Amino acid sequence: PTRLSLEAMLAERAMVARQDLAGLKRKLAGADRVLAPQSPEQCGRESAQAQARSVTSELKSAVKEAQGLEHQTLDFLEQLGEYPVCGILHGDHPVHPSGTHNNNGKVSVKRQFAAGVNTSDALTCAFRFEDSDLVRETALKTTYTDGTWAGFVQRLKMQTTRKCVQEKVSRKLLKQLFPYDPQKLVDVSGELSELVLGIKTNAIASAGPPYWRTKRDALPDMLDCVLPLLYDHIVRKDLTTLRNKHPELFLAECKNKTDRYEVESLGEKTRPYFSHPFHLSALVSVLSQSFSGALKIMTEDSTSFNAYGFSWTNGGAEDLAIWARQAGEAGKKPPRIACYGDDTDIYYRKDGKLYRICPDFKQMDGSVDATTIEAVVDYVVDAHVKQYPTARQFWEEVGKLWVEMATQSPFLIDGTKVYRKMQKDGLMTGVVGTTLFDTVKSALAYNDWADQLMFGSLNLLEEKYAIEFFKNKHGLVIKEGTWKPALVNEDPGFGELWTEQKFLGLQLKVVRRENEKVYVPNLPFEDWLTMWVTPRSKYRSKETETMRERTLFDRARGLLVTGAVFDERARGLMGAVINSTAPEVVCMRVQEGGGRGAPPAYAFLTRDGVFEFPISDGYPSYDWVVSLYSRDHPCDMPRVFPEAATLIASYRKQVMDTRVVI
Amino acid sequence: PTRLSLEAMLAERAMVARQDLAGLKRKLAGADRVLAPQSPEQCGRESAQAQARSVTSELKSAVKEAQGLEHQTLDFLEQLGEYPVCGILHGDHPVHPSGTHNNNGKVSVKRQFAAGVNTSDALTCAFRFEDSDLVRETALKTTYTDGTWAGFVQRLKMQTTRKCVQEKVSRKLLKQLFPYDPQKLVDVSGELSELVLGIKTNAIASAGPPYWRTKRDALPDMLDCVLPLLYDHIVRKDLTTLRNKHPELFLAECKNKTDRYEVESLGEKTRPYFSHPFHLSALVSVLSQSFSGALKIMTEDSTSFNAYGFSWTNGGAEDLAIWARQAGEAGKKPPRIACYGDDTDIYYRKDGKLYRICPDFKQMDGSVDATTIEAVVDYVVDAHVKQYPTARQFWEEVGKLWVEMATQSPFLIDGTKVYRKMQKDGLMTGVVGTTLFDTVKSALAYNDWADQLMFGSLNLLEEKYAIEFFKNKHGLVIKEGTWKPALVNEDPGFGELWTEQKFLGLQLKVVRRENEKVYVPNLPFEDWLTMWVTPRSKYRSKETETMRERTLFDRARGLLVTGAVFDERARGLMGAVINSTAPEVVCMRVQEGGGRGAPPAYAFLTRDGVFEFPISDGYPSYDWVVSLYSRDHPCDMPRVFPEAATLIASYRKQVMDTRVVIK
Ligand SMILES: [Lu+3]
Ligand SMILES: [Lu+3]
Repeated sequence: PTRLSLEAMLAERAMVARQDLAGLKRKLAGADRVLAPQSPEQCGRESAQAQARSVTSELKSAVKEAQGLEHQTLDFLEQLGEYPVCGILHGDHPVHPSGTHNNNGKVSVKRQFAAGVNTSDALTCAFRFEDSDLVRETALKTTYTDGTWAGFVQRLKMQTTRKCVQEKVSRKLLKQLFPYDPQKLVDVSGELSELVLGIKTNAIASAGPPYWRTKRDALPDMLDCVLPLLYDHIVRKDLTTLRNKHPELFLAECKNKTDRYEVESLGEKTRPYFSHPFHLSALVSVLSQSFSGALKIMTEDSTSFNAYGFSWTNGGAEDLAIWARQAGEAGKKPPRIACYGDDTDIYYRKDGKLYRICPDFKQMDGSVDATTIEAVVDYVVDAHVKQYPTARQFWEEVGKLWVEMATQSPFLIDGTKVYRKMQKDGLMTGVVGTTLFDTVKSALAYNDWADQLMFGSLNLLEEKYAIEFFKNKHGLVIKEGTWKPALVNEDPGFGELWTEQKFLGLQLKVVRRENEKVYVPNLPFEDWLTMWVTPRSKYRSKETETMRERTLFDRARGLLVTGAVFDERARGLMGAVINSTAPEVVCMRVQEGGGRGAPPAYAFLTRDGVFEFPISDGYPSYDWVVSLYSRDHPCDMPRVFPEAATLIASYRKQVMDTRVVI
Repeated sequence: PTRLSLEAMLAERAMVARQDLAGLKRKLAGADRVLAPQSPEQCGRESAQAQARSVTSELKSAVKEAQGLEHQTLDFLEQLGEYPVCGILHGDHPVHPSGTHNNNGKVSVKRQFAAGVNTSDALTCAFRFEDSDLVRETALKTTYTDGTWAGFVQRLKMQTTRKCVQEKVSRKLLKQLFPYDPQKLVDVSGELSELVLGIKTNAIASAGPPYWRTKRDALPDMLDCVLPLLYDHIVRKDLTTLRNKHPELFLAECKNKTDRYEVESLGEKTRPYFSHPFHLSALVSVLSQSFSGALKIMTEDSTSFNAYGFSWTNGGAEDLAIWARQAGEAGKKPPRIACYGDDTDIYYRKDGKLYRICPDFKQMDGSVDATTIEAVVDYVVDAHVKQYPTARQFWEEVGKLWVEMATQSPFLIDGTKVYRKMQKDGLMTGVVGTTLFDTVKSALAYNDWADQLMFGSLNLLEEKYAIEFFKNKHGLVIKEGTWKPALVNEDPGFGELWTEQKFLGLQLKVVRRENEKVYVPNLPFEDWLTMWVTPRSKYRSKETETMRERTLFDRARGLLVTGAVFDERARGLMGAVINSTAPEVVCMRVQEGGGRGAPPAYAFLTRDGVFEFPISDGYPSYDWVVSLYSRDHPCDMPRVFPEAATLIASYRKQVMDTRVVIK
């Protein structure tokens, strides 16, 4: 009687079983568990939480004080009038949801500066498996918060009133610094709906005005209502009429970015970003995302300054080293320069010796000139149009909107007053293409820096003159103390570092796989600990104690994969967290990661950004994590409970050989 | 940002949308619907419902009375004692559940003859769109019931006490009549757990004793405890010890089969079958299923008598015709004989003209001799051992268990008394390989029938001498009136039939597609109508009104695919049901068919029985069904609501050309 195989029955049985924790607990009672390397227990649960709770209160006290500070006035921004709420309807309901973002018919919004900080669950784990003096110091240094009004306004002022230097950039120069594969460019000559449906974005992210919902809840309304309307006005050159009738259709929202902030500067620093209308962002994302997918990176073309698209896993970390060594003698041969937004990696040789530099830009978004922004939008639009000339007219018009969004969009801050930057200079952070805009601006400066080296200006290898140079000739602010070129260990031994410097937030280290060197990311334990005790997520009301224990497990796997596994103390910490996780929590059915578990928070592991754990009940072992960064990857992810898929099915392994003699 | 494409978001949005009937009805309020050809409404909703209940009540009354009849005694079966309940444990529970099949320590089981019949749902639809006199007359003829104590004991006695004729069969003849492909044989040389986990079965089916639960709920106990225990006593040749300590591990249960039955013969016909212990049936299923997966069929090898594995779709119906035409002159050239269980199709030529014969056996299981059973088991075991000799002894030991289960396997009927068939002859229906055993028995007989035609015995073409032949030489009972050779239409025109005869329960018919001929299955409206108004499912109170209405939709698609679409009246009745189905029910999310919808009941559409609909919200059109039975590229299944996927996600696509000139 055929229907469903026995193996399928067991599988179907297990899937049902791991949805019942209480039952899952009994099924894994005496199950052979594989413990991961962990740190020894330092104190009990009670003390660990009490100490962790004490730190959190002291952090809220600091945040509370800073948030009480008076903030500067917004008289540095052009003040437009008040915008009326969009009366557009999508059949039965209005595109602008009634009862939200409305003040007597005028569009409104309210900035959120909460006192709440973190969950402190991860902090309890730290106090439990590490020295307290070290844990408390690290925890009190940084915190996850909404920031402060004072820091928000001050930071907004800085990136909207800075004197910029217009760049001398041409298509010839951009084709040289940022080469791409025309064949990888998306066919923009196709129908618009298909193109837009192809762009990727965060479903939870705000749709901006006039939707005031998630991009998921507002997707339909913008797709067969707002988009069509926008399109018809674009082709008829009648954008101005649509702007006057529905001002909110082009309104942006200036927001304070909740993030990890230094506690001793919460009152003078809170990064602002701009959230544009879904239909505008999604439309340009057709070009922006198309172009990034065609862009060659530093390790694919040694003439390219582009690091935007670089990833560590799959030999990627080794690629950096192999490419970095191509650096020539300062003054005689060209250096190696990789640009990834505000982040940059510089290599040069002095007397044959390889040196590395990892400078920081002090809020370079306020240094991005309109000439560079507009020259990039042209480079992108011209690239597509040069490939599919049948649609030149339309996308050139889109480039105009793209430039407006990046520099001169009207936005709300707090309340009902609408604002706008006095000057076109300065990049409005958050706009589609922010990473590219920063990269090109950064690359053009360093490309100039390289040219000066050839004249023999080897004094530009020094912080003093470097800082002076980037400020006068490019208007970029190199943070003092970040220009410290270090001698590079070109052939690291087992366990040795490339340099103690960072790129994309990580160090380059060499480890032993099996008689072979593997290049992998690494960080000091203090840095791993800082990220751990400072999860980017505030206390949610309905997050049960179970889903909370699972978050520790998933965050622990993530950090290990990012490189925490290559540090002793950090490895042990995540190891202690994983081993202290209940069996039913390790083998439960999770939703994140397509059921395979939430992926690492780090965004530069794979170029497509998509990292997926093999199984949800597996722990990151040293041999498995190394295989992610090696060019081979001949390794499966080990299970915390070997022989668990059977136990969940209420049966156990048993070999019954049919070859036996009777 | 970048988490997932917008196209993906609409997909997720569409997924949750098809899980809310209220919202789903709302979105599909004024959507465009492609209506299937239907019969006009014959009478109102209340009137159709009134006539339906009245009929089902008659059928209940008929079944209730038939169940009150007295049945014969079980004196014809060997009288064994009582078996003790198996007190084997798994950890937190015993293999034999507490307070279930137990009577003061002794194994027990009660036979179920309830007076529940049908549901009246499909029948109400029939009265609504069809002739009252026809629907009434058709529905009153048969019902889906448990049967009766009388017909159950009668049919059991007949198949357990018939005088059989031992077949002269050898491995040589079996290779000649049943050729297979050694490469397609499962490597039973490596491990048992992996092999046993390879066999497929019904999860809702009883695991038998001592589990007394569904195979799904007893699987863990069977695999992790009982099976390993059985293995040890097999390798040590100590099965006689395990029998005398845990008799229930070898005990079977004789059950009455709930099914469609003729009402006027409820007291005479209720087919019995045997359900062996899970660990046994699964163990032998390894060899059985492996062999049928490697078996050649008539249309793949002319010398083969095998029809076990034949399917209709994908040119199957035309394959049968192309194979049948090869039949030679009776006496001179060999005929064309295909055997599938007790069902058999025969073709021969008399003065050039082709004739077809579709005879019926009377409970063939009672006629299956023990020698044929042994010969078949040895044939299957030898085939696997010839391929993988490194495990010969083990599976040969299994062949011993296989033969036992098919003949001398002890069993319970009702109460607590253990019975057994006194003779090794007669096949215990239900045993793994029942289809194969019947097929081989039928082939050995017809193969001999074929040889007699060569000896000049052309009188065996006549029913009078055919019946006498199968009886005297093979103990096979040909049901009188079923041996009636019909002149075959070798090249049927558009809309014409192969013959009015049935094979595998369907007729062979030729239909038109543009200009080419297509061979497809077919039945009279009366036969489609009988299957429709007689669903093989009893009334279940824990089944909502939405579930019932969805089932009408599914069964309507299933019959159309099976061939109801090629009958004008049947096509119209099924179309009426589909069109009368609520949009929220059509585009609803279903669980059956892996989310694609419940597959057709007919299990001879494809070789592996699995027919999967492309979509759950589509309807079987004439064009789509025909492409299923043809050999080339089945068309896309037409959606009931062509604008469905869009309207669900609250989306309406609008062409925006990027290649447009700007003002
Ligand atoms: Lu200390
Ligand atoms: Lu009439």
